Amino acid sequence: FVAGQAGPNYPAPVEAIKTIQKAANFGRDKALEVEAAGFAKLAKTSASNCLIGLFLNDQELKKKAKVYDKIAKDVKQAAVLGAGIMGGGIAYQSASKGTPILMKDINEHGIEQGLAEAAKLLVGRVDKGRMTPAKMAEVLNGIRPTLSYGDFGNVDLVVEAVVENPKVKQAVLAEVENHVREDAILASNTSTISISLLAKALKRPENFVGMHFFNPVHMMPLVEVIRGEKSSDLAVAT
Amino acid sequence: MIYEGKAITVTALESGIVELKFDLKGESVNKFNRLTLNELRQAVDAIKADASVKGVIVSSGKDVFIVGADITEFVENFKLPDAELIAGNLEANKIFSDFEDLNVPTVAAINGIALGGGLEMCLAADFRVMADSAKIGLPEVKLGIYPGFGGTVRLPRLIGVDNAVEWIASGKENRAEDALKVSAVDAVVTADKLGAAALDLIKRAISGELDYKAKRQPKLEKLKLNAIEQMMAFETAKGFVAGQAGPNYPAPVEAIKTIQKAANFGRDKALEVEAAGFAKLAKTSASNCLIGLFLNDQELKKKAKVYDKIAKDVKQAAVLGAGIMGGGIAYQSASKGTPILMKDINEHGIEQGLAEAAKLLVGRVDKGRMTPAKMAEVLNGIRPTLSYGDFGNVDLVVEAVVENPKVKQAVLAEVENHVREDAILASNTSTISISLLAKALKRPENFVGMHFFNPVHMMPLVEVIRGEKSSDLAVATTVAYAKKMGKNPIVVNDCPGFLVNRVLFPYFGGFAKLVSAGVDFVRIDKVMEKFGWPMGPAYLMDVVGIDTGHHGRDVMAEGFPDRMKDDRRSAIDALYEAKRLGQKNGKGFYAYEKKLVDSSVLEVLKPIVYEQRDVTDEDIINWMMIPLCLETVRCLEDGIVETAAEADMGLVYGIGFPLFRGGALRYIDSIGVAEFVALADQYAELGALYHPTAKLREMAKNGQSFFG
Ligand SMILES: NC(=O)c1ccc[n+]([C@@H]2O[C@H](COP(=O)([O-])OP(=O)(O)OC[C@H]3O[C@@H](n4cnc5c(N)ncnc54)[C@H](O)[C@@H]3O)[C@@H](O)[C@H]2O)c1
Ligand SMILES: NC(=O)c1ccc[n+]([C@@H]2O[C@H](COP(=O)([O-])OP(=O)(O)OC[C@H]3O[C@@H](n4cnc5c(N)ncnc54)[C@H](O)[C@@H]3O)[C@@H](O)[C@H]2O)c1
Repeated sequence: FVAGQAGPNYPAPVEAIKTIQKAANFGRDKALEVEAAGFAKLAKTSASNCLIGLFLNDQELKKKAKVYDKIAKDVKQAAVLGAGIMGGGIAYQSASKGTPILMKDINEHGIEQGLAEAAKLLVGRVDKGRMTPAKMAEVLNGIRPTLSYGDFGNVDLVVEAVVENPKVKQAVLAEVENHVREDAILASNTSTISISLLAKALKRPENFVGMHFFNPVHMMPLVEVIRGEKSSDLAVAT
Repeated sequence: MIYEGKAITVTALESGIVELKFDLKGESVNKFNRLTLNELRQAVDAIKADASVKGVIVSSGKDVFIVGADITEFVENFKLPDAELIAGNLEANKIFSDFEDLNVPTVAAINGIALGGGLEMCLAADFRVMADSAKIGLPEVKLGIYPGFGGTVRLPRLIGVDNAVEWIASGKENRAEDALKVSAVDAVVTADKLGAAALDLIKRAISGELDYKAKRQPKLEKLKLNAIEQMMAFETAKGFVAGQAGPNYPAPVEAIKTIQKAANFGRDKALEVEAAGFAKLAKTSASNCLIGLFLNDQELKKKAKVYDKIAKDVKQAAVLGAGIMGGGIAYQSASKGTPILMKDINEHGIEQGLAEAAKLLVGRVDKGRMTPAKMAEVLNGIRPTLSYGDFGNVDLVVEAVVENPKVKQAVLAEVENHVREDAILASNTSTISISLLAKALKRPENFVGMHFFNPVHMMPLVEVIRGEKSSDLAVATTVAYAKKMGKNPIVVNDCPGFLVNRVLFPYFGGFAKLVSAGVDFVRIDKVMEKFGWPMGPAYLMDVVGIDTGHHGRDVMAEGFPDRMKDDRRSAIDALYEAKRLGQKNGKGFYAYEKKLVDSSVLEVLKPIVYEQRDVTDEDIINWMMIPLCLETVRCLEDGIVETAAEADMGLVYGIGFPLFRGGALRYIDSIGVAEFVALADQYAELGALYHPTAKLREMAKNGQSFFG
């Protein structure tokens, strides 16, 4: 079972079994001798020190992370400019964790697709026994659809999910910076367009950075925080 | 061909099999009128002689299969003497019986809706094939009667006593899936394949594969149940229905008592029991009343087609409020498929709105009545907001702001600047004039009144108030948007109290007088709830709230001083001045800790008890009904409700008028327009609220009635 879901590359998983398999007829003493014997064998394997290195790198990361939290602001009101694929996903993740996120779009049909897939996910688990409907409601209440920037009055961070087009993105982001606060942080989700370029449109590029999510937004872990030449430390930290 | 009528065509087919199709040329649907019964009669006698016949397949040429006969013919038939009516069914059932005793395999191809006699027709056959997109049922009880064409005889023996009692006592339609489970149908197939389904089945019966003689036997003999089992099977059924229907509707229970008698008889004697009871129910002073509602319904539908010619669909609704009424209106709108906005000045407001709007959907999901996938859709339609930024494409707005003319004018006016010009505005006020709140807008033409009730998701009625500056399109749009939310809209001209409220208080006036007359209110509402009312006058004042019934009184006073003014102190005042405010406060006529009689009220109602006049029950009924009815009469003469049918249905949905009585106006007809006038003079010593009108007295002389 393990060999088919782990791979011949990870010795530890299988060695643990072989160990228990040998001491299957011994007492505690002889069992311990089999335990330590295998422990030494794994402590020298190449997969060991590497996995150990991963966690070794994890610590350094969390340490750097703590440096950000010293100036980072807690977005108590998020907002995304889009829906459907990426827009809806970003609106989902934000709500699923406890962050009222807005869903702005130029057409009603767009907001439809956004809420559509954002619903198939929650219900997709309730119809299996993994989430309480009471929770599905809370999540669906955090997401607030809109066709105007009238509710962006208190957004702490905006994520642009508009189509890949520098010309367009500049007109959009610029239009948003007029409604949002001045301390508010803007962000782009582009994957093939320069941030430093999309930043020359804003009148306050300091509060602009890059937040690159992946497809699907609710499955992929990584979220690159791109820093433009005009980006500030606070913008990135946030 | 073998036979050819104007509603039935019997065409021959392969292997001797012959098809009997129900196709009423000229009309849209099929139904057992006087003609069809005669043509089917000849059709059977034709197949009964044709020796080349090897099987019969009953089909339908129209969309639906076979629905109930014309409602108009029903009334005409339910006036004939009991002896003549029984003979009408005794000979009717004979027709279907002959098709049943036909020495040849018979199968029905239910392609579409098969209700009332339609299903009874199929029951006569041996086998039954149904299209998955069809529905079958016996909605006979929806009129105060039960299956008269052998329904109460063949169904119980085909699908079992219990299942039969349900299908009959409820009169609900049944989907394809459920129809097969109870064996009401023998097989379900796609629409296109329904044809061969019948043909293939016939051949498998003729050859002997499917013993049709044995499958037909069950409904030609006594029930299979034990005597002991029968005792329970019926008594429990009776006890169940009687506890969820009420002693006011005979049909539901009579059906059971019928099946209970024929529980040991064959088809013949069973039919004798069916017809016997059918005649008994056809004469009840409840049956024709329910039938009256069916008529009023048809009148509303025809008028409905009028508004549906100038009403723009509301693909984007929006309400200015939340919490109680605002949240409800936002719920109903979304629950039916209409993205509705929720505007509010403070965030806490939107909180309450979405709160209760959530406890409703989740309230059903946690019971197995709604899919979470649906709960999401509904919660996605509701779009909270604190600004008018999203009102750019709203087709209709409903104001749920607190009762305050000054405020409502500032709000509505502010909205008209953001919404389009063709957009329709509306008010949900219950104690404020629309014509007054309309003088603030620069386009009063697009302004009307949409009055919902509490709770918004429970109450059916939705009055469509029309201001002096209101347009026909504005009204029509509101009606359609109301009907689309699964409601029952009825246009009402702007006036203090409108329709429901204008009749509710004069009704409460009789209550106030009773209390002041030393009449125990606990007894009063016990006679009213027995009369048919869901909740008695007293217990009703608590549900609505004394503080509410008090303000509403003042509104009706300044509105109709000539007959609705009062200078004395009623029990309504004794409570408002005793911090007692109803169910919300936990203190009214009863104590609400769920409904107890507390003697701590006697010390408060003393200042109201004037005389100590004696009184029976029949009096209480008149001390209450006379005012309500007479007022309804005025709401028709003065020119408020366009018709009499709409007038009654307005109460049937709003105040919850006893269904087995038809309504306020029809109630007068039940007792007689002329006799009612005399009933008004006997208690005329109680004010103008008990004095008939010059028009009510006149029509009482000509013998005319409201629904003649
Ligand atoms: N292929 C992928 O799935 C993928 C992978 C990685 C990154 N991305 C990033 O995602 C973004 C594109 O998002 P998508 O995949 O949902 O595209 P999409 O075409 O699926 O959806 C575009 C949405 O943006 C809305 N929109 C467009 N212009 C708008 C404006 N001016 N204001 C408001 N709403 C507007 C549209 O109405 C629509 O709802 C890009 O930045 C792209 O680099 C996509
Ligand atoms: N007794 C009842 O329950 C009952 C029965 C019938 C009809 N009504 C009608 O219902 C209405 C009262 O509504 P309610 O029960 O929600 O009152 P409420 O006091 O419970 O709630 C008022 C809500 O309206 C919001 N509001 C106030 N002014 C606003 C504005 N300008 N724009 C947007 N939102 C605004 C408030 O923030 C609040 O959320 C009245 O018209 C009343 O006649 C009530």
